[PDB]
Amino acid sequence: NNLKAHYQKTIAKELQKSFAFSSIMQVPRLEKIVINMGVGDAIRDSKFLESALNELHLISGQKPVATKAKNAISTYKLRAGQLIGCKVTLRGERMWAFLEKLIYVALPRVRDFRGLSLKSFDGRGNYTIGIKEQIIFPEIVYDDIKRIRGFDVTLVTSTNKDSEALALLRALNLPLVKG
Amino acid sequence: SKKGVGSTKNGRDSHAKRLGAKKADGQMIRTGQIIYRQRGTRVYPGVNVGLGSDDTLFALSDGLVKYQKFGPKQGKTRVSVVKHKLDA
Amino acid sequence: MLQPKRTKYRKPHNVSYEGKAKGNSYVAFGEYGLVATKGNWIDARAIESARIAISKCLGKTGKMWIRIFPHMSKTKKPLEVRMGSGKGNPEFWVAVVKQGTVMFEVANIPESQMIKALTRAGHKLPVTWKILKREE
Amino acid sequence: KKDFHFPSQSVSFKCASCSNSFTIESTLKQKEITIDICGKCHPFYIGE
Amino acid sequence: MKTRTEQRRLRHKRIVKKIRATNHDNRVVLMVIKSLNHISVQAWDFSQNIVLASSSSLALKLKNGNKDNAKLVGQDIADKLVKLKLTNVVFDTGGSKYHGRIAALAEAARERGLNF
Amino acid sequence: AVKRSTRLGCNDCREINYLTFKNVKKNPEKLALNKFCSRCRKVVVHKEVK
RNA sequence: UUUGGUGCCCAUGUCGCUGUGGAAACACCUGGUUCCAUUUCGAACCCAGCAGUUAAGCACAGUGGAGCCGAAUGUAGCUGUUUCAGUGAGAAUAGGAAAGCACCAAGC
RNA sequence: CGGUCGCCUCCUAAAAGGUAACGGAGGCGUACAAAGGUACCUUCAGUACGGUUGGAAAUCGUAUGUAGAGUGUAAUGGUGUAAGGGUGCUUGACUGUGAGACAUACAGGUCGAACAGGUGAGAAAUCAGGUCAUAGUGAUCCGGUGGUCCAGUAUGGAAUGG
RNA sequence: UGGAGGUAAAGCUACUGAAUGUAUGAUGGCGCCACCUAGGCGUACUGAAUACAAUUAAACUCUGAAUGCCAUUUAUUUUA
Ligand SMILES: [Mg+2]
Ligand SMILES: [Mg+2]
Ligand SMILES: [Mg+2]
Ligand SMILES: [Mg+2]
Ligand SMILES: [Mg+2]
Ligand SMILES: [Mg+2]
Ligand SMILES: [Mg+2]
Ligand SMILES: [Mg+2]
Ligand SMILES: [Mg+2]
Ligand SMILES: [Mg+2]
Ligand SMILES: [Mg+2]
Ligand SMILES: [Mg+2]
Ligand SMILES: [Mg+2]
Ligand SMILES: [Zn+2]
Ligand SMILES: [Zn+2]
Repeated sequence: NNLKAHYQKTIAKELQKSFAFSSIMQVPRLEKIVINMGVGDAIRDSKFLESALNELHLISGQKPVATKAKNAISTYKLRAGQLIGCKVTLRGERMWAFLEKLIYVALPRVRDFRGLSLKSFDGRGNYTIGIKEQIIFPEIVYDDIKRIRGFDVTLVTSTNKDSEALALLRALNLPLVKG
Repeated sequence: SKKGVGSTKNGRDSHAKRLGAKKADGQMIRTGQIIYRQRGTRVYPGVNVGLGSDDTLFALSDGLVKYQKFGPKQGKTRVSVVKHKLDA
Repeated sequence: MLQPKRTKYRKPHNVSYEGKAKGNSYVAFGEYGLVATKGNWIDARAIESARIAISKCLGKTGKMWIRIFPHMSKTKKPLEVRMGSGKGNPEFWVAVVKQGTVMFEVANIPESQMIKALTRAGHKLPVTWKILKREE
Repeated sequence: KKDFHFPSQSVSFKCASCSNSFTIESTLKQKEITIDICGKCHPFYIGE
Repeated sequence: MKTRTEQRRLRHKRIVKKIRATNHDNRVVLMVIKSLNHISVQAWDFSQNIVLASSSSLALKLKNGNKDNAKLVGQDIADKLVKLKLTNVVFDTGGSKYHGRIAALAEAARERGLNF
Repeated sequence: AVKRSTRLGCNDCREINYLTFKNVKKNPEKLALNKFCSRCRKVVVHKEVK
């Protein structure tokens, strides 16, 4: 990506000067955006889950691996050995493609993007964005599952302190309230 | 009057398996002799000592048996068969 | 009637009272204590009798601690029953008191009342009691 | 990994008002698909 | 969860334990450790706990990290073993998958008379 | 007692040389293993025999 | 002697905090076109190279915070004979403790 | 009269082993073509934080946590790079044996180095004669089934046996 | 002299149960309000978790003997 080179150049200079970091790679660098489209209807309407997977494929370019629960609950009809939920973890070139595509096309199409920040970091530097609906993503045809869902896009960073992670988001211009 | 008496419900016990150490430290031993019968490895195997389908330690060569305490906080026991090592 | 809420085994082996003093040997909550001089089995009924007696002769500001507790139960075969057919059913709970264990302690009321209070507590118990004070 | 039926191809995206032809890899039609609300066409990102 | 070097040590601990349990004829153990830049080699003996033979890229003075130089390193260590009159050896990796550079080094030892 | 045992017989000399166990309720398909044969003195396929 | 690798050991070897370091090496790192790989991701494994790097890891100095170890005296249980001679714990405590023993390759 | 009768685990059982009572608690008369064999890779439960449906608790990411997780099962013992989880290839859940031992009144039981044949995994070293280990079992007689280099009541067969 | 063990004893911040007091306190009961659902201020009181001090156990153990048991070394004795 040309903006990937832009990422290299821009993040280096500004971050380096903002805290006098003694090495250029001391500045934080983002590693992987995990996507987790999991649904419990696969216990009963298994067919539904299959269609789900294809949409995840169509959004990222990586086929989603379906995850299995580590316990069993009767109230949720859950039992061990079943696959309920797919997770995808993008790295290298593809994750930055998805990140830019999210912030510029998918994200500002959100029905009411008022945004949410400062109250999302987990205390170790991560960040989760809870999307409400899937239809807003461009890579999905009108024909879909009879049920509509959201997303659980999350973020990670090399640093463990939340303030420098916030600094990376501001340097990347991730559009949230005051952050 | 006898008044009658109740009935007991637990009077069953199994044969006592004769586990424990068989060959003591310092004892001469030939190959193929059992050194320790156990339920679960209470004494680890070392050099010249084998294992069976019942976690029974048996020798693999001639020599003198020797127990050595090892492991975290010296809580694990290990057995070995120090060969004769006569070496003229 | 002091009683454990639940126990793992209904019928345990009895616990011996011969020997020295294991724990509860020195006054450490109050400053006067009723020490024992003869190991014996004393049940929760005697605790309640002694505790109610002491409490009645206590005042409005005195405070008390109960050290011993009847952890172990004891059985009794029903009357007119011949030997055999298993162990009896648990009947009453007893605390094991060894020679030297401090059973009751008192504080926060003048000196004369506590000696009398400990006296009536010890007259309710079979063990031969004796008064001790707390080390400075 | 590779050998996939869904190819990640660099598709360009146009928008109204501001053209802003962003080229992003996606598995869609190989042409200038126009988006109606982009990043620059949002009151939150730019414009108080 | 860790870094590659720690994982290689963990796998290396697994292999060393297995060999010490089953090596009954007391052969010398040819442990090769591969790094990002170079690969070195040393032949220990777990009965005496010393090293009988050694070889390395630093000793052989090459810009290593390639499959070509792995054959020469393997050749050097095998030459030392024949002079030492030991040919029955056991070959274990430092905890890395046996492939590529590791395979060239292992194969190089085999054509000059080593037995493993 | 229950009878979960089953027989594995050679397919060359048609000799039964092994005794194993099999669950008819869980596993429905006939075993087609390959084991040593005393007669043929080699490894050969052994199938279930009534 | 120092660095790097490894075996023996299995906290007086740990967890953590504060600083210093790289010549060679150790490492992050640069890319996936080759061998190889992801229950999906060149993250890992595997390649071919050292541009950048001392945050890490790693190695040194300090740090008695957590964890660990723990003397002598005395005591409980034991063996005998005594109603006293040995044997001597656990707990608690002063306190120690920032690992140690060998082999190899390089500048020394 | 009621209860029990065989085998396995713990305590009583007094720190080798053994030790009874109509003493105190429980189980078994199995399960797995993978839960076996091998090569490679990999490591808890829970809790804290952050996140649509989704809720105290489904799944995800990070951190913490030294076993409270798993190891088909009743307990005991063992085991956190293991004996737990996943994948690939396979059937050693082999044939003929078996020095030496444990424990035993006998009958029986338990472990097993090593040899020959032909295989499976693996680069190879090595491992594999069923499973983390201990319950899952019944003598003799009689008859039935398959194979067979033995017999076949004068001889050749057959019957009938071995 | 070497070794196996887990009893007596001791300990329960080293687990499993049982369990006392003090302090901070989840929790409920109890109210009084507002609100019909999100809740709030005190609780005659119940009591999670943590800290301090103290306890109990054949089927509890982070520990932990003596005696006894096995073998070997030396001396002596008996042909069992
Ligand atoms: Mg038993
Ligand atoms: Mg540094
Ligand atoms: Mg009857
Ligand atoms: Mg005894
Ligand atoms: Mg015993
Ligand atoms: Mg169990
Ligand atoms: Mg497998
Ligand atoms: Mg298994
Ligand atoms: Mg008959
Ligand atoms: Mg005839
Ligand atoms: Mg005739
Ligand atoms: Mg005791
Ligand atoms: Mg306790
Ligand atoms: Zn626009
Ligand atoms: Zn055949």
